Amino acid sequence: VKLAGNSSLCPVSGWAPLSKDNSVRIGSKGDVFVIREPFISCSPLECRQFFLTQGALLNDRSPYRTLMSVPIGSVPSPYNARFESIAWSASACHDGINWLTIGITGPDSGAVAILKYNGIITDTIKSWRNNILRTQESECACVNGSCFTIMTDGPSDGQASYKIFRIEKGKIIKSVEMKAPNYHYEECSCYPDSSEITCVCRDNNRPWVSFNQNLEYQMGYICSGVSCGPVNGVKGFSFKYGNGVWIGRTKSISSRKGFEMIWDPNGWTGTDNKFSIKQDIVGINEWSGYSGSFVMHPELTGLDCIVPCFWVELITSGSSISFCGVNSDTVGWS
Amino acid sequence: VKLAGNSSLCPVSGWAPLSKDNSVRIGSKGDVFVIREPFISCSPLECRQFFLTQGALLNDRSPYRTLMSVPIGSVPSPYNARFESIAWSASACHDGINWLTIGITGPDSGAVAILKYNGIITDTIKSWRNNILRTQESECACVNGSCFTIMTDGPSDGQASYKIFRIEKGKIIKSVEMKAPNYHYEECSCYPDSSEITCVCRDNNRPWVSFNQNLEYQMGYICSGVSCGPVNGVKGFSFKYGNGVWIGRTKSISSRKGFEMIWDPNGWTGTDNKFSIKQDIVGINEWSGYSGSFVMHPELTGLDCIVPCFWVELITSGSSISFCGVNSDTVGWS
Amino acid sequence: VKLAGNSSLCPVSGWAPLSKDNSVRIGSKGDVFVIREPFISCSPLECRQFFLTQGALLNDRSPYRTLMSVPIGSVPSPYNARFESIAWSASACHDGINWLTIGITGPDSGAVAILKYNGIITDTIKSWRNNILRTQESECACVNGSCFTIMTDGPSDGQASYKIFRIEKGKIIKSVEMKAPNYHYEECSCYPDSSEITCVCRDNNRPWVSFNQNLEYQMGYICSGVSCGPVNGVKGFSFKYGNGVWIGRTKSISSRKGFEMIWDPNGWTGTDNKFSIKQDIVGINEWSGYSGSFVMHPELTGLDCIVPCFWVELITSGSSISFCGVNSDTVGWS
Amino acid sequence: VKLAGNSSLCPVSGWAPLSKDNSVRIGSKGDVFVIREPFISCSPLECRQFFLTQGALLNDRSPYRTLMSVPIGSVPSPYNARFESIAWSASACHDGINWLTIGITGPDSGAVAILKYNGIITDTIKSWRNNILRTQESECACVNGSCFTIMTDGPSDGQASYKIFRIEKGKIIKSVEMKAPNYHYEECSCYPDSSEITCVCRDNNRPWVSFNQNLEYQMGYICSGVSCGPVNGVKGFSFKYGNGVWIGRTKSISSRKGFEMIWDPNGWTGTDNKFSIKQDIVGINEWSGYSGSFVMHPELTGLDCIVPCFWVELITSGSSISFCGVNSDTVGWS
Ligand SMILES: *[C@@H]1O[C@H](CO)[C@@H](O)[C@H](O)[C@H]1NC(C)=O
Ligand SMILES: *[C@@H]1O[C@H](CO)[C@@H](O)[C@H](O)[C@H]1NC(C)=O
Ligand SMILES: *[C@@H]1O[C@H](CO)[C@@H](O)[C@H](O)[C@H]1NC(C)=O
Ligand SMILES: *[C@@H]1O[C@H](CO)[C@@H](O)[C@H](O)[C@H]1NC(C)=O
Ligand SMILES: *[C@@H]1O[C@H](CO)[C@@H](O)[C@H](O)[C@H]1NC(C)=O
Ligand SMILES: *[C@@H]1O[C@H](CO)[C@@H](O)[C@H](O)[C@H]1NC(C)=O
Ligand SMILES: *[C@@H]1O[C@H](CO)[C@@H](O)[C@H](O)[C@H]1NC(C)=O
Ligand SMILES: *[C@@H]1O[C@H](CO)[C@@H](O)[C@H](O)[C@H]1NC(C)=O
Repeated sequence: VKLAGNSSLCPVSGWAPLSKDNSVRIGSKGDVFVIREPFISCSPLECRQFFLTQGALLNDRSPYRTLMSVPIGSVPSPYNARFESIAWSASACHDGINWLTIGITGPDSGAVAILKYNGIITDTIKSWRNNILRTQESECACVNGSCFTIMTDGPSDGQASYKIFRIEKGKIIKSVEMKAPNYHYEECSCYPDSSEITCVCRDNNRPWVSFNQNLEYQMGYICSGVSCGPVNGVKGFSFKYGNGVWIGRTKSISSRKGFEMIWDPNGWTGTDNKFSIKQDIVGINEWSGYSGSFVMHPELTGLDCIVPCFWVELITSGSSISFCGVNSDTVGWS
Repeated sequence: VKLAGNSSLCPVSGWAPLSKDNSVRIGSKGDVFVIREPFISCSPLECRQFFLTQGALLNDRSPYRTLMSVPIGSVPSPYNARFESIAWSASACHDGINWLTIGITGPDSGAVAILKYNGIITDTIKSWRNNILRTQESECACVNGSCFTIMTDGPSDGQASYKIFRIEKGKIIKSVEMKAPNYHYEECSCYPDSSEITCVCRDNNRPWVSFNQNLEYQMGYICSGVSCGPVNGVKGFSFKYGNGVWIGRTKSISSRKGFEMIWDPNGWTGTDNKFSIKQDIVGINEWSGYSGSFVMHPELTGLDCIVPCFWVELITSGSSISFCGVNSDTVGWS
Repeated sequence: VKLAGNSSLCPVSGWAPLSKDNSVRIGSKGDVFVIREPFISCSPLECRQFFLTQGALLNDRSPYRTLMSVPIGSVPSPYNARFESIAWSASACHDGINWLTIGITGPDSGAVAILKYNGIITDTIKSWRNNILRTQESECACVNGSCFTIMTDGPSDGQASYKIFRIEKGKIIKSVEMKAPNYHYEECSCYPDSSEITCVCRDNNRPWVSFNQNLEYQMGYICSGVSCGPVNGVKGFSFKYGNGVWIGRTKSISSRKGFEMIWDPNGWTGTDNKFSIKQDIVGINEWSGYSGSFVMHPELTGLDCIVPCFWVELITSGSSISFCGVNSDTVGWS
Repeated sequence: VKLAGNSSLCPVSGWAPLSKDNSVRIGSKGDVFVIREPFISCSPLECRQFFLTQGALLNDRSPYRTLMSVPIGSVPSPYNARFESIAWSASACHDGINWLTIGITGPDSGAVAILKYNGIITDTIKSWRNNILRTQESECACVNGSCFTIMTDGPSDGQASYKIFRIEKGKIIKSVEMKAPNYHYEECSCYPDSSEITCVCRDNNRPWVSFNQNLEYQMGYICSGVSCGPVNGVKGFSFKYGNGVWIGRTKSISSRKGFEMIWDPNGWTGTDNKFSIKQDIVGINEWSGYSGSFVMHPELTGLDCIVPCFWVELITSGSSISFCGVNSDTVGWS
């Protein structure tokens, strides 16, 4: 059954915990992979943790980096992981029928993204600008059988070319080049919402792009003080609810420490720095890191809306915690 | 197919052995988890052993405690366990369609129980009295699609608030607060019987509560000398057969050593100390520990009644043995 | 689909190799169980190797001995084995619907055989003569939904009571006590043949018993010089083809070394020591050990007859090799 | 659903990467098999890596060599491998219903190939010339329910007898002896193409044989300078596209180093040394080794043609990389 993704995003009052690997304690004696850049994606039946490896075990870009996956919450061991693809940069999602994965491998000056569908190579995209072809490093968004992704090529400290793609069963059917001067969109975190795709990216405040299934797009910055224009970096995410926005961020402004969720009822379009709700995901005394979003579709949840969820990488990579939104009572987590 | 649980409990003449992990011998060289608070629950297809971990392996409350599970009798290893939830206290059962799990995580003065259904967060209950929100640590009882649980909040040496809940597909639909002065109901072991729920709890003799699907309840103590009112502690269980009762207990009165089953034909309502049958589960020369009950429904057994079963934790935790009732000839086990 | 077992046994011209574990080399570094008394049994879908353990790993009667199993040819490791039952003596077979297992546990002077069906305890048999209740240590034979087994109780150096049982879905429905003075039937290896059960046992030459589904029985010795009456020991097997017999045996008469199959066209009823075909399974320079038979039913093979197969334990236990009959060209194995 | 294999071979413009085990880094600490002679074959649902073992783990002809398999890309560990057969030489393929495997075991002067179908022994072929019976060491080709293989018996430095077989459900139904003086066909790599079988073998330039389903055959050498007659060795492969040929080879002429694919539009029938496309699979500074082909049928890919793929063994054996053809843009791999 093909995923629809016509349903609006579910409203939430707070976030509750979903999963925690506990890999570092297990790998001190047992056999556990040293993982990097993990992300979570969900199918109609199960949620899984995808990660890039180097082939190294704990307590032991390159041609040897591969993409592997395990059931959410399981230890990423050589005896439980399922191979997906070869890549030093990768993304993945499910279209309701099978897994779609995208993996970039090859030369820095000639990288090729190999598109696989259900384990079979179906298509490839070659580096247009010949400068580190790279992708989302997160879940790709599927609406109506077709999946969408954002890919970049060029410099991480200047202006590089961006393209938005529409993929059907592993094939690229429609692509556009964005006209977005002075914008920087790396490591985009995307989710479906009422048949549209909304993405919040890393400006190396947060830029966003949104688009329809014909790849028509609009852009700007999240206006919230937590300018509607631009004001290094870390991957992150934000959810749009009308004019309100949920912004995930660290607690430190000089280091990647702590993590909190802030609800700003007018932050999408307003520039004020007022907010109503602040919940705590990670204490300021603990290291956090990169974060991103993923969703649980109605086909999986049994609900009439799309449930937003997110993950935080606790820094290679040591652990990956994740949370999902609820409309019931939840407390701050240290 | 939704579990019914209208069928009376099966009569038994004695108990026969079902399972034994043998984890300590295997973990001296291999990779085995250090487990705590195990319990057994059964679905229509399989029985599984649930346990709480700390993430530590053998021969190597907290934010890192998780609930995991393995097929009954298997070694609880990092390579075979299936993640369930995050909790320092937890319970679980199957409604005939999917798994329902309840897991309490967060602050001692602000704990939240996260209710999951088929891996998806569906609801949450927040600490009403702000004092160590805690649950059954056993199998929850499902009658007619809906599952029942007993949860407490307050002091373990005084009077705390109790609530009885009815959960449908992960949602709390009906709850009541018990009016039970001078009663103490911790770590309740519950089973379905003829559409009713019967629970025998820890008074820190044995108190019990029983209730219908509208959460109307009655209570008292097991009268058996093995008072109908009250006379520290350990989790345990007891089965009701009209006025007769099967009581599980240790052999020592000063220590948790040995284990025996005693059948008292008039013990539910009578105060005499006479019994007819005594079987031996654990020798007095061996350590025993916490115990509890679980059931095997007709949908699993092919029978016209519910088969009672129980487990004993052999003390963190080293091993978990279990037995089921039979009406055939069985001998004493040392 | 219930197994029929009406089909005669398949004729063979020689034996070809099926499986070999190679566990000793793998367990010198990895995690492998120390196994004892293995045997092979087949379901309509797969063949599996059953074994008894002590819970010990390599290169590290009792209450701790359990029955476990792995897919045929796989290493018997703690991470791949599936629990079956608790026993210091056990047998198993498949009825076409589920697994039936029989496991004897408890006191030497009060042993109970616990009958399980599809993981559920269904019945028990208690020691009639109170002397080491013990079973076949092989595959049990299923004809027409019902499975048959032979169990003994008493001395291994004198006369003990034997019983033949018919089990349906885990329940004992029909049993008989054999009147067999001066016969000794331990560790019987049984197979179905044209709706009848034929068993060749250990006399501690080879005695046999055969019976129908109403448990009517006949007995005698295999007459072959390789007397029709009696002439310590080892478990073994033999196949009946009219008046001809295939006898498995070691090559040494003073030690358990070597293994060969001998085809004697008139050996079932004749006392001569002439044979036509001798194939070699194990060289005389190698240790062999206990052996037994199992079968592959039409529901598994797609054939119109029952294919005979056998296994040899290479001596606790180090390795288990197995072979199946063919009508094509096969050579001697050293 | 029986595989058809009537569809022509898919045209390609270049090769993209599919899989890479990364076993050497994982086995330095964990439990990984020392593998030899790997090959890849695909079923309608999944692709798998088959290999021969000795039973030895990393960092620890014979009667102990077995054939085992794991999902493509997974580490070949004792805890994930699935047993197939006993052999010091073997081949395998899928007919659309089940797995067909062929395994040669026994004496150098009396070897027998045991044919298994779905785990059951169905037939055997005995050494006609009594000189190291040996097979393809690759995927066997299935067209229309029936599978084809090429087997040899005799000297590796002179003239030996060859036979072509047609196998249906594990049975040999049709075989022919080739009349091919001065030809040498060892370790043949075969693929289906438009209902015909085409094989390119090792001459210890490349000889080929092709045949129909009635086992009528034609032969010659690949004419390309990269003579139509003959001009030690290594296993390899080549794909035929009309008069054009894709030839895989190493970069060194004195050692097994590097790997490249060359497209010669007239190389099947022409003797010129001109080519149009050269892609790089392995750098000349890296060791390569044996290579071979396998295919992905329409039943697996969803396409209207057969997709060619190949593997390279990186030298016992350390790693196995594989690639599939695409018609999209792909770059050279170092
Ligand atoms: C969304 O799609 C489903 C499936 O086609 C349809 O039943 C439903 O009416 C649509 N509308 C929404 C937003 O639920
Ligand atoms: C969804 O896909 C179907 C099948 O291609 C198409 O007919 C339908 O119009 C699509 N809907 C949208 C929103 O594009
Ligand atoms: C119990 O429920 C089943 C299923 O609805 C029904 O067939 C049966 O009559 C009921 N009564 C009992 C106690 O068996
Ligand atoms: C069982 O559930 C069904 C469906 O909700 C309901 O109609 C029925 O009355 C329930 N029976 C009981 C015992 O509540
Ligand atoms: C055996 O049983 C099968 C299934 O009932 C039947 O079709 C067949 O005729 C019987 N006879 C034999 C010996 O094949
Ligand atoms: C086989 O079992 C069926 C069902 O019980 C019975 O009707 C039939 O007569 C049995 N046949 C034999 C050989 O007993
Ligand atoms: C190949 O076989 C399929 C299945 O029988 C058939 O539909 C098709 O027309 C045939 N022709 C080709 C070459 O596609
Ligand atoms: C394919 O097999 C079927 C069934 O045996 C047969 O009828 C058909 O003629 C075969 N086709 C070819 C190409 O041999």
